[PDB]
Amino acid sequence: ISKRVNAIEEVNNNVKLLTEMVMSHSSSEDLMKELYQRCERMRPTLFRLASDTEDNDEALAEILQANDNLTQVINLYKQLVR
Amino acid sequence: ETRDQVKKLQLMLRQANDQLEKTMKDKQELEDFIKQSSEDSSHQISALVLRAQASEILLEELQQGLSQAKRDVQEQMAVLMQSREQVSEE
Amino acid sequence: TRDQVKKLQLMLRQANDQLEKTMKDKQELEDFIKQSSEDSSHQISALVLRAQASEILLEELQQGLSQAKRDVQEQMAVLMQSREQVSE
Repeated sequence: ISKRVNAIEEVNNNVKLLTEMVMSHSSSEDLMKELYQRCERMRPTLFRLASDTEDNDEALAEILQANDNLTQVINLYKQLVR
Repeated sequence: ETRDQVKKLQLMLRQANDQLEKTMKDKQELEDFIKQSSEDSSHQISALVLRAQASEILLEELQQGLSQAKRDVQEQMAVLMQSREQVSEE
Repeated sequence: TRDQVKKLQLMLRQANDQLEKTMKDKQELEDFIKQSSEDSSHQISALVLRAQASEILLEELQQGLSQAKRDVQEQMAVLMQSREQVSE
């Protein structure tokens, strides 16, 4: 749950930045494709966490919410940055 | 609430499946490109080595040649010298 | 119910263990490709340097051989001359 938190904080902080980065993209493409890549390798981390929430109902929910926000910025990027 | 709990887990499961699939595909491509490129360079090197050896041989034939060339100069000299002493000895 | 959630969690953990192993494996190959690829550069570059110094040596030997051929022609030419002061 100290790592559950770091995972989630990291995710939430970055979805924010990468989401803008994508929009502000219609040079820069360089810093961006890089973040997207890191954010892809965060999923395993979320998967493992989520699989580990022994009935901590609420902690589990925090994980999945983060996976949501993550999925959404990942879907955006694939559609726009193609 | 659980309905959404379950739904989102289900969504993760499909995501893990898709990602495991791409990752396994990628791993294979890498193993393929290693195998290919390994095989190529091996061949390239083999040619290079055959050529390199033809080259050693050629160089050795030139050493024989240059050696005879130095003998040529030495005979010519041995005559010249002999032949000078001998004009003195007349 | 819960089992649903518990049951998916166990499936997800199976998936994740598998994912992770496979990602580690890909990372390893990628590294390999990089190490070996860089080693090749070092190696190529040295071979290329040696080729270039070789070429320069062979040009010099060529110049030397030319000086020697001229030398022989020079020697010949006086020979022929003083084969006239005689066959005079």
